[PDB]
Order: sequence, then structure tokens, then C-alpha cells
Amino acid sequence: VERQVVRRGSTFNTRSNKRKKVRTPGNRLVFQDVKKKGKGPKCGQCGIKLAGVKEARPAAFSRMRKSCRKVNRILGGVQCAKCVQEKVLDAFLNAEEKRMKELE
Amino acid sequence: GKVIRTLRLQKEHWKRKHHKSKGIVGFPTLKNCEATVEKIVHESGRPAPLAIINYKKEEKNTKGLLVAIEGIYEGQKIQIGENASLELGNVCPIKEIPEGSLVSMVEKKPKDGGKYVKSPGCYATIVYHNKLTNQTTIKLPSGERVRVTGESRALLGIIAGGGKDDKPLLKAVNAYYKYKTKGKPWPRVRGVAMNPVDHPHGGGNHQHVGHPTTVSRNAPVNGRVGLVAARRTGRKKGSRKITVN
Amino acid sequence: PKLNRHKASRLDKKIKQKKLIEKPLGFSSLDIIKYGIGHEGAAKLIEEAGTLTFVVDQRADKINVKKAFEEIYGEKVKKVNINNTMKGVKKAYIRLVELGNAAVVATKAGIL
Amino acid sequence: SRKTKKVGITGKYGSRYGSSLKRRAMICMNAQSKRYCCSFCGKTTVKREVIGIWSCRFCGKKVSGGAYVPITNQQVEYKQVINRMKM
Amino acid sequence: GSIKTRRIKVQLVSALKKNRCIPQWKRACPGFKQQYNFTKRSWKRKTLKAC
RNA sequence: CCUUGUUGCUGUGAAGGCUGGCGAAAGCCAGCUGGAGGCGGCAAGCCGUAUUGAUCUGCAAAUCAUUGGCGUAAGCAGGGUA
RNA sequence: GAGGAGGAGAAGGGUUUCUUCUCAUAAGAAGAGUGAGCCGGGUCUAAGCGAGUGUGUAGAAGCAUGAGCGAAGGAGAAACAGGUUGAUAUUCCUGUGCCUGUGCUGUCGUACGGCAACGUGUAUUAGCUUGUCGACACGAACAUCUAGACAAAGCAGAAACACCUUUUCUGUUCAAGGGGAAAAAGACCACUGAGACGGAUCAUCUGGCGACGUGGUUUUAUAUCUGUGACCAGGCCUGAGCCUGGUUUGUUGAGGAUGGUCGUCCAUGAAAAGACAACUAUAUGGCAGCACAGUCCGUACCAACCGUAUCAGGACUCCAAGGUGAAGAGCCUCUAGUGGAUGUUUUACACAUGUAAGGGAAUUCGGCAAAAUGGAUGCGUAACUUCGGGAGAAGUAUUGGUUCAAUUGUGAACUCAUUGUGACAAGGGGAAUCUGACUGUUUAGUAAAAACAUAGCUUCAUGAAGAGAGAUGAAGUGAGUUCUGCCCGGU
RNA sequence: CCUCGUCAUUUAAAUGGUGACGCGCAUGAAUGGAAUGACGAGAUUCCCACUGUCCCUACAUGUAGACUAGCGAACCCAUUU
Ligand SMILES: [K+]
Ligand SMILES: [K+]
Ligand SMILES: [K+]
Ligand SMILES: [K+]
Ligand SMILES: [K+]
Ligand SMILES: [K+]
Ligand SMILES: [K+]
Ligand SMILES: [K+]
Ligand SMILES: [K+]
Ligand SMILES: [K+]
Ligand SMILES: [K+]
Ligand SMILES: [K+]
Ligand SMILES: [K+]
Ligand SMILES: [K+]
Ligand SMILES: [K+]
Ligand SMILES: [K+]
Ligand SMILES: [K+]
Ligand SMILES: [K+]
Ligand SMILES: [K+]
Ligand SMILES: [K+]
Ligand SMILES: [K+]
Ligand SMILES: [K+]
Ligand SMILES: [K+]
Ligand SMILES: [K+]
Ligand SMILES: [K+]
Ligand SMILES: [K+]
Ligand SMILES: [K+]
Ligand SMILES: [K+]
Ligand SMILES: [K+]
Ligand SMILES: [K+]
Ligand SMILES: [K+]
Ligand SMILES: [K+]
Ligand SMILES: [K+]
Ligand SMILES: [K+]
Ligand SMILES: [K+]
Ligand SMILES: [K+]
Ligand SMILES: [K+]
Ligand SMILES: [K+]
Ligand SMILES: [K+]
Ligand SMILES: [K+]
Ligand SMILES: [K+]
Ligand SMILES: [K+]
Ligand SMILES: [K+]
Ligand SMILES: [K+]
Ligand SMILES: [Mg+2]
Ligand SMILES: [Mg+2]
Ligand SMILES: [Mg+2]
Ligand SMILES: [Mg+2]
Ligand SMILES: [Mg+2]
Ligand SMILES: [Mg+2]
Ligand SMILES: [Mg+2]
Ligand SMILES: [Mg+2]
Ligand SMILES: [Mg+2]
Ligand SMILES: [Mg+2]
Ligand SMILES: [Mg+2]
Ligand SMILES: [Mg+2]
Ligand SMILES: [Mg+2]
Ligand SMILES: [Mg+2]
Ligand SMILES: [Mg+2]
Ligand SMILES: [Mg+2]
Ligand SMILES: [Mg+2]
Ligand SMILES: [Mg+2]
Ligand SMILES: [Mg+2]
Ligand SMILES: [Mg+2]
Ligand SMILES: [Mg+2]
Ligand SMILES: [Mg+2]
Ligand SMILES: [Mg+2]
Ligand SMILES: [Mg+2]
Ligand SMILES: [Mg+2]
Ligand SMILES: [Mg+2]
Ligand SMILES: [Mg+2]
Ligand SMILES: [Mg+2]
Ligand SMILES: [Mg+2]
Ligand SMILES: [Mg+2]
Ligand SMILES: [Mg+2]
Ligand SMILES: [Zn+2]
Ligand SMILES: [Zn+2]
Repeated sequence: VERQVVRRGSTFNTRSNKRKKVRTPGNRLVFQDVKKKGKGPKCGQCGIKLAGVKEARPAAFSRMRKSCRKVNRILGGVQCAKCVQEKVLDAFLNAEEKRMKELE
Repeated sequence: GKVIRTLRLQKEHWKRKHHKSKGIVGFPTLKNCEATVEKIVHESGRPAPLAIINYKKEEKNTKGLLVAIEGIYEGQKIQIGENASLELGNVCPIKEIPEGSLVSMVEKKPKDGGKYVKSPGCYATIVYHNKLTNQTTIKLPSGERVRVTGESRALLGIIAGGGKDDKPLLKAVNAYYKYKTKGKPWPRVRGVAMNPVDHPHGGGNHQHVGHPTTVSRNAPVNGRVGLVAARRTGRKKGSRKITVN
Repeated sequence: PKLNRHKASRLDKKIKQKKLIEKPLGFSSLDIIKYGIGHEGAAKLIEEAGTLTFVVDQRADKINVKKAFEEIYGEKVKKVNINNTMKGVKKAYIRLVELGNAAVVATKAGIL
Repeated sequence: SRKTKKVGITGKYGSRYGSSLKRRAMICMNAQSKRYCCSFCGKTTVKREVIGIWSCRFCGKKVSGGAYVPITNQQVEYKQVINRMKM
Repeated sequence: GSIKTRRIKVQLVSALKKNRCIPQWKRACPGFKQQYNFTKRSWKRKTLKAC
């Protein structure tokens, strides 16, 4: 079985130096570089990952279409559907108590 | 001879580092506030947990650190200064709190930010209010009684993390982790096991001190080792304390 | 601020003053180019890849070399690569926008 | 479970360290690992994150507590005194 | 090795041009009295201290 | 002190869990599941007990052979800093 | 013998690399050789260092604040195949691309859908504020993918043939970019309304703060296709070009990658540059073609490094085939790489090793050295103990080849001239006493220990803090069990 | 210290080992005293197995060594021995 050399950079096996083995049209087995995985947004209240948005690294994320980075609601990314339902209710119910305390 | 271990470890390059610190711990300065508890966190060198608070100063949001009392939670609203209610975790002027109550983080003079009771499991007791002089007597966890003016502030509860000294450290590595952030030498080599160039207890054909271990308060610094200015020694019973408020 | 500058790539440092009289023509096309190189190594590059090779002044850069060629010899340039050699000479390689013209310019200039 | 007569959770240590010390450690070690009841949601899902900080695995609330138990003896008493002050 | 600074490279370039014998025509000149160039070096016998 | 790299094969089988039996109760006995430990035998490595072996104009101004001690960790190591 | 005497990088060296000639040879002389927007430096900040200014000094040192600096292995926009030289190549040549900006010409835009979970639409600058990304310990088990390795069939070429053999060997390829599933694992939305009870994992567990069920919404790989043909094998001719193949299935599987769980801690495991969303204003903005731009420095070679040398020493990392076996152990082979002070059968004494009648420590300060035991399976296991251990205690038996049953428990028969963990690998065991509780550490180069450390125990001083008595420092004794008597005359 | 203390056991035979005894030259309580378990490349005595350690030595192998080609030193030295 054919064995590999490091084509570029350092041999020292840090997080930025992941590699995989690949077979070429010329029938050689060579190392090729790998980019790191990405984490997408977590909710600002509960720590849950937001639905409807992609996971990518900051530079690659910025080059995608805006639709990959939001949902069409009051808080776009930012917060999940349950947390917005709570926020909408809370603001309403507080105003009604103040209404009563003003009228009485 | 040469300089002893006790002096070398007091030089500046040996002082504790602050790079992992969260900030300076202490009360806000304002006459009244409403605060929210944002997070409860561990800080690398300290066994009692810290609480991050958020309060408005002018229009702007500002952040502070308190030591956590037991029974707060993330999201709780707390009331600071004059006109706060007697509820667990509020901060109040000392003259408002009834006798026999337990308090933490007491200011020694107004607006100092809180000193006194700050270690896990500790509290102070309010023992007397004097309506003429506007003084209050507090009993500290050493047993000492001290007088503070009624305008000083204090936190209502016991400091979190009590009970920690119940579990013995059975192994050498467990002690290693505890002393890694402190200033004391660990492991500690005994002075009688050194040569006379290194320590006043060194040397001789048997391991012994050879001279009395009780030393004067006014002795020169590079030989002030042993029991410094001891009033008595040994395992026998002492005498009655004298007490005034 | 003063520092030993041992890791730096540019050996100059100081900003330069004005002067009462200034030198006539300045750093200019006929100071930039030294000579074209014609030997068995260079000949292949003219015949196969439409590129000439030249020795250039130490103070020169890619943009200056591009201008100077279009001024002295007259053909239009696609690319310039540069190489500092172990013998203390900066070499430049110039590829022309049309091949074939490389053999015309080389022969007129007596390089080949 | 409970395959040993006396040694309990301290069986991990074999014949090393003293007998008397192990039976003090045991109290704390059994207390640390248990799940406890949540005040906010009623479920038995509370566990220790770090000394002094306790946390619910369902609803996410964090609360200050003791080193080896969520509520200490001094707290159970003092909490009552405050409720009387409010009267 | 392959990685070098600009300052180290110029030291090597200069150390390499100086390392040459007396040219063979000079020996014929009436006034010339040198036998061998005593400043010649070998990589096996001395260090440059370019570091 | 700051930023990093480096755990392969095997033995024993703690806490917690499920079935079946015994008991008025409290809680006892089997079989299985689970995988803790500055815990055992080894590998790569790190070390330096014995032969008072070889060598002592040495391969070497401290090395070599066989034999040994630890090896899931108060373990070993590069660079930056004090 | 794939934890290589193989193929490559770093630190260190500096032309030692390639061609020609000459011996002068680990020797010289003369030439030639290192090409980048996409690889690394120049950027950000760690621990930390610091010009100037203030205070101080005869001048200094020191102390307060602080521009600038601080990682070729931490963070950090964008490239891959195939060819070419005597010597360079993700840098040159051909092909297909991508990032950041600039300009021309066309062509469209100023909004909607779903009960909802959310979708359709490549969208401008600017600003508050709130949040996210960058951005992170160790250990264990379980899934899924990819390299790799096997076995059948097909074809092409090889090896072997006194005999036998469809026996044996080598091949059967597909990059970045573009398009794209089923699957598995989790979140969530609508209807529904469940218990002394259902659901679910290898293991924990889970439900009126909404179970099972029936329909959906979304996040995370990979296979497959295109990449316009290159490349490989074979045949025919040849100082050149033609022709034919590159087809199918099963088993296994990382020392690489990823996912959601679980455990441990008086230990809870970096920053910043640079980004993004929501909200508010404001709008000539999106896409396709064509064109232009992207500076400066490093790039050869190492078996050539440090030890006065062509020195059995020392010296940071990466990739890794088949058999035997639990096992990158030892032993044997494939790919790739390798070697000289000459002849002589050469006494004695040596240094590395073999074997030995009868006796069995009589030897010697002393069983020092050597021998003996050794893996797996079963039977059987004492005193004492902190009840965990002692414990592989001790003591005993079995083991190869063949042909069968039975399906993980294993049985049975036949066979051999010394018997079978056959080579290689691989514990000697028991009874007592002194001493240190244990793992750990030490006199680099004559001492590894009973010495040091350690957990635990006791005493002392303090309300001063960027630290606040469950704290911060100073001493002594040495885990646990059981005890710790008397003396304040001297110092 | 006297000292190879006296008595018992282990051997054919014990300046040794273990068990007892005690006016102990000069034992002794955190200058820590006493009795055990698990663990030591720690010090010491005995038994079983095993053997060229020994009685008492013999034979054989590899590499050096003797002789031969090529290459080629040093310590030391009043020297007549
Ligand atoms: K979306
Ligand atoms: K310390
Ligand atoms: K000493
Ligand atoms: K002494
Ligand atoms: K002592
Ligand atoms: K004395
Ligand atoms: K270098
Ligand atoms: K050199
Ligand atoms: K285990
Ligand atoms: K020796
Ligand atoms: K040699
Ligand atoms: K071999
Ligand atoms: K990091
Ligand atoms: K090109
Ligand atoms: K085949
Ligand atoms: K690895
Ligand atoms: K290169
Ligand atoms: K193998
Ligand atoms: K196997
Ligand atoms: K292997
Ligand atoms: K093997
Ligand atoms: K003997
Ligand atoms: K003797
Ligand atoms: K000996
Ligand atoms: K008992
Ligand atoms: K035993
Ligand atoms: K056996
Ligand atoms: K062997
Ligand atoms: K020890
Ligand atoms: K160990
Ligand atoms: K040792
Ligand atoms: K003492
Ligand atoms: K101590
Ligand atoms: K004791
Ligand atoms: K006295
Ligand atoms: K006295
Ligand atoms: K005797
Ligand atoms: K005797
Ligand atoms: K005495
Ligand atoms: K005494
Ligand atoms: K005493
Ligand atoms: K030892
Ligand atoms: K012989
Ligand atoms: K010879
Ligand atoms: Mg002294
Ligand atoms: Mg002592
Ligand atoms: Mg370049
Ligand atoms: Mg592991
Ligand atoms: Mg171990
Ligand atoms: Mg080994
Ligand atoms: Mg050492
Ligand atoms: Mg010795
Ligand atoms: Mg091997
Ligand atoms: Mg080897
Ligand atoms: Mg050469
Ligand atoms: Mg780059
Ligand atoms: Mg910088
Ligand atoms: Mg980096
Ligand atoms: Mg090359
Ligand atoms: Mg790419
Ligand atoms: Mg190269
Ligand atoms: Mg014999
Ligand atoms: Mg015999
Ligand atoms: Mg004798
Ligand atoms: Mg021996
Ligand atoms: Mg005894
Ligand atoms: Mg040890
Ligand atoms: Mg030594
Ligand atoms: Mg030694
Ligand atoms: Mg000691
Ligand atoms: Mg004790
Ligand atoms: Mg007791
Ligand atoms: Mg004897
Ligand atoms: Mg005796
Ligand atoms: Mg004594
Ligand atoms: Zn949320
Ligand atoms: Zn809860």
C-alpha cells in the first residue's frame, strides 16, 4: 500500500491541520486538506440551536444568501418560536395590569 | 547563610495572578437600584460562587459582581439601597434589619462596597442597635464584636458553598489541586531536615531544633520562624473571654 | 520606537527629505533594465512559452518592470515573475500578450 | 447494586487510605451523585455543576446551594425566620 | 533550512562570493608576492555564525 | 505562568439498574447488566537494581550487553515568558 | 521486515545539489541552477516586555501610568488534476475554477404564500441597542461514513511443468469546482387525550409544564452524476504512428472523520482582530456577458545537525501490507532500500555461548552467577484483616494431527518411535523477624535507602487586604486503630 | 559496656535465627510509645524444588589472539643492569 507525505505546512497534527486520503485520476493516493466544521446560532434565552438556519464558518456564512441566515419573524435568527411567544404575551399582560392600576 | 524560603516567596514575581479574574467584587454606589441577576459563575481561585448583576445608571446598562448567597436563581430581580424590602438576597441599610438576624458582605464604612463576611458558609449576627449614637454591634465569625454606623449596607443571607471541609482529601494529588492557586509552599519541606545555611532549625547529628521555638515580635525578619509572639503553648484549656457590645 | 528589526523583509526604514536640487531623470526605464540573457536555458523559453528573461536593478518591482519593457522594446506584456538568485542578481521573466513576437524582439535586440 | 457489606461507594479505593477516613468521605460522595427535586417544575432532575451551583436538566434553572447538597441545615432553618419577619 | 529571513540570505550570498582562489593571471605580474589566499574556507572546518 | 503535542492489547469487576426466590415486616440470597481505580500483567516509551560482566592507549572526558523498576498518570515532551 | 537500515517536513548547517575535466580525491577547478492574488512571513491578541511622561537619584537602580512590541505548530478571504528539466514546481505549460475590488454593455426589481412548525425570492449604505459566531478539560461505551484488506466470476499479460495443477502472480483509475438522494440521529408544529401504567437504551431513563398514534417543518454526512478527457495495461510496426481493453458481486474494516448520550473534580478547562442577525432611518439595486488589477521577502540539497572527526552517544514530528498470536511483541515474507585492512584450519590464556556419570550448596561473607517455573482451560484454595483484600495463595489435571456430531456450551472416535503454550514468546513457591502505611522523589559521573514528600493530627499570629477567619501566613509530628503520665526550678 | 548474658527450640556440631526473662553501662510516650493488614530492585534466618557454586574437571562452537599482504602510534627514559 502506497504511503503519503505532507505536501504543505507543518506535520504537527493541530486542529488547523486535518487531512484526508484521496485517489486521483492518475491512480495515486495522496493527502488533501480539510476545513474545520461550523456551529450555527443558539437562542439568546434557552441555549437551543435555531431552526431554519445553516451551520458554516464565519467567512463562508457571509457569502451565502440572506435566506440562509434568518427566519421571517419578529426576531430573525436571534430567538426561537417559543421564546417569542412568551415575549409577546408578557408585554401584553403587563400593560393590562398597568391599565387597571391607572383606572382603579 | 542565605535567604530563607519565607522571604523569597514574598517578592513581587510570586504574587497571585489576576488574568482569569471576572472583575472587582462589590456593591453599586447609587442610593437606590433595581437589579437583575444575569449569571451565576465559578471563578478560578475562589470556592464561593459569584453572581453577575445588571442595573441602569443614567440610560445605560452597567454590570457588577456580588458574592452569591444561598437561594438566588438566574433571572431573579433584586432591590438595592434605601426602601428595599426585607427579602432574602436584597441589600439594605443595617439600621433597618431586626436584632438576631444573619447578614453577609457588610460595609465597614458607607460606600466601601462590602468587606467582612465573604467565605463559604459564613455569616455575621446583629447583636445591638444604639438609638443615640446610631451605632450597631455585629458579631464576626472569629467571635470578635465590632461597631459599625447605621448607614452601612449589608446583604440578607448566608454565603453559598458551605460544608466543603467535611470530605477529607485522601491523596497527594487532591491536595495539589487545592494549593495550586495559593501562595503557601506545597509540598512543604520541614526546617529540621535542612542544612544550617538554609534555615535556623537545620543541622546536627539528630533531627532536633536545639533552641526554643517561641520567638519575639521584634526579632529580625530572616530568622523570625516558629511560633511568633505566642502567649501560651500546648493542648491545655484556656480562659474566659471578656465581652461588651 | 527602536527595535532591532531582524525579522523584517525591507532593509530600508527612513523617510526621505526633499532637496534643493533634484537628480535629472530619477529612477527611470534605462536604470531599471540591465541586459537580456541568451543561452541554451533561455532559448527554450523563447521557443516554447513566449517569454524573455532579463537582469534588473535591485531597486525594481513588478510594476516598474512592466512599464520599462513597453517603453524600451514596445511589445505588450501579460505577466512578470521575479527571482532573487544565490549569485546576488534579480532575474525577471516577462511573458508577451502574443507569442511569436518573442522571437522578433529577441533577434532585433541581439539577445539571441 | 449493593454488592458490598460496609464499604459502599468507597470500594473504588481498595485497601489504601484509612478505614475511618473513608467512612467520612462516603457521606459526601453518596450525596453529590444523587438527583434532587426542582422547585420550579416538580421533576427530580437537579444535579451539581460545580461546588455551590446546582442545575435542572429539564427547565435549565440554576440555583446557589451547598458543596455536597442543594440546601444546607443552616438554610432550612433561616429560610423560616425570614417568612416570620414578613408577617 | 528552507525558511530564511532577508538578513540571513544576504550574509550567505556575500560569504559565497568571497570564497575563491587567486586568479591565475595575477601570479605573472612583476610586483605580486602572494602565494595562496588565506581567507578561503570550507564548510567542514569552520562556522559562518549567520545562525 | 501562557500556547500545544502524546493512551495500543489484556486481567480484576466498585456505585447504579433488571429478573427470580425467601420473609409479617425491615431486608437477605442467586444469575445477568454496567464499567470506577495516583488498581495488576505487557507494548511504544521513560528510567537506572544486579552481574561489583565487557571497556578502562575506549565507539564514548559516563558508552555497550544481558538482567531489572514504572508504564489510564502528585506521567513524558517542543516553542513563548519569568 | 511498514514503532524500517523506506519515503517526507522543523530546528541546526550553507552550496555540501547538477554537468564537465583532473587526481590532488570525504581533493580541487571552471560553469549552471531556487519563478506564487489562492503555500508560509508581513495581521490579531496570551503570559509578559516597554519609549516618553510623573516621582526619585550626585548620576543610576527602583516605583506609578503607558505609545509601541510579543506565536513560520493558538485565531486568521480564496486551487485542484495531468504534463515538462541535467537540476524547480499545488510557483512554469495545458485544462477547468475561486476570492477581493474596479469599469462598460444588456436585462429585470420596488413583493407574497402556509392554522403553524416555516417557505419563495442571489439585494443599498448608515447608526444606536440587545444577542450570536470566532471560542476551546479529561475518560468510557454505542452508532454511521471513508481509507485499507480479503474471496468469488470475466478478460489481458507474466511465472512454473522428469511428473502434477482452469496451481500461482500483476492490473481493472476518476481531483478541486458544480448538481444531489434515500438513511440514521436529534429538535419542533397541528389534531388527539393516556396510569398503581404505558414508552424506550448496550447503559442511564421518559410522560397532564402533554404518552402512544396519524400527517408535516427543519439541521447535520455520504453514495451517485457532470468535470468536455486525461492516465494505465497489452498487441502491431518502428529511427511513426495505429489498434484493443479498463467488466460484475459478496465479506470485513481505521492507529482517520463525525453524531447524540453517560461519568469525574474543595481542579470547571484563553483573548482579540474580524464577522452576522434583529430593530430604525435611507434607497437606481440584483443578475448575465466582456475587460482591468492584486506590491515586498522565503522557495536548491541533507544519511551533510551537536559532541576537536567520516564518533555504537544525543536530537521536535507525519504515512504505514500479508501469515502466526489477545496484541503497530518476537519470528518469517512482498513494496522500497542496502555492505569491505588479504590470505592462512588457525597452540596456550581469554571474551560471548552449549552439554555432562554419581552426588546435590559440601562452595562462598553471602545460592553471586546459572538452572528450574512459565500461555490458556478446569477442579480446588489457609492464617490474618481497616472486611475492600490476602489470591494467579498453595496444591493438581488437560493441550498435536485427522474425520465426525452439536451450534457456542462443546462433546465423541480414529492415529503417531521418545509427544503436542513442540521453534519464538512465556510467574519459582512457602514459613518468620527488623523497618517505612501506600503510588510518588533524590546525591547528572562510586550511595535509590529505613532518607525527603504525602493524607491525617496539634500548636501559633492576626478584622489588615485586588485576599476577608470553611481566610491568610508561620512551625512540629507523620495514613488508619489504641494511648499520649509527671515537672514552670534554669533558658 | 560487661557479653560469645542465662534458659528453651532449630543442626551431627550454632560468636547465627526465633521464643522467654530483666535494677535497662545509657528503653520510654506528637524530641511521639505500643500491636496488626495491604504494598517494597529495602535489611535478616529457615524449608521445598533446582542446578558445573563445589567434589573434579572434560569435550565442542563463534570472535579475537599466533604466522602473512597493505597502513602505522603512545606512555616512559642518568643508564653501563
Ligand atoms: K431560512
Ligand atoms: K501554592
Ligand atoms: K540533610
Ligand atoms: K538543628
Ligand atoms: K525531632
Ligand atoms: K540536648
Ligand atoms: K534557519
Ligand atoms: K559547518
Ligand atoms: K478495568
Ligand atoms: K564493572
Ligand atoms: K568501529
Ligand atoms: K527477516
Ligand atoms: K484556542
Ligand atoms: K496558465
Ligand atoms: K481475479
Ligand atoms: K493518531
Ligand atoms: K521550491
Ligand atoms: K501483522
Ligand atoms: K488474530
Ligand atoms: K502494521
Ligand atoms: K506482528
Ligand atoms: K550455604
Ligand atoms: K559467615
Ligand atoms: K558478589
Ligand atoms: K468483623
Ligand atoms: K502469602
Ligand atoms: K502447561
Ligand atoms: K527464549
Ligand atoms: K517507602
Ligand atoms: K505505580
Ligand atoms: K529504588
Ligand atoms: K512540638
Ligand atoms: K503536616
Ligand atoms: K499513634
Ligand atoms: K521551668
Ligand atoms: K519559665
Ligand atoms: K551464642
Ligand atoms: K541457638
Ligand atoms: K534518657
Ligand atoms: K527518653
Ligand atoms: K509528653
Ligand atoms: K525497593
Ligand atoms: K574454537
Ligand atoms: K586476525
Ligand atoms: Mg543561622
Ligand atoms: Mg524524629
Ligand atoms: Mg516569489
Ligand atoms: Mg483509551
Ligand atoms: Mg498503575
Ligand atoms: Mg521494547
Ligand atoms: Mg534521575
Ligand atoms: Mg552494589
Ligand atoms: Mg516491527
Ligand atoms: Mg526495529
Ligand atoms: Mg555531488
Ligand atoms: Mg493563505
Ligand atoms: Mg505584532
Ligand atoms: Mg497558525
Ligand atoms: Mg528535487
Ligand atoms: Mg479546495
Ligand atoms: Mg525542495
Ligand atoms: Mg551432573
Ligand atoms: Mg544425572
Ligand atoms: Mg568452607
Ligand atoms: Mg540471581
Ligand atoms: Mg515485634
Ligand atoms: Mg515505589
Ligand atoms: Mg551517583
Ligand atoms: Mg546507583
Ligand atoms: Mg520521614
Ligand atoms: Mg497517627
Ligand atoms: Mg480511639
Ligand atoms: Mg551465617
Ligand atoms: Mg530476642
Ligand atoms: Mg529517645
Ligand atoms: Zn429559546
Ligand atoms: Zn426544573
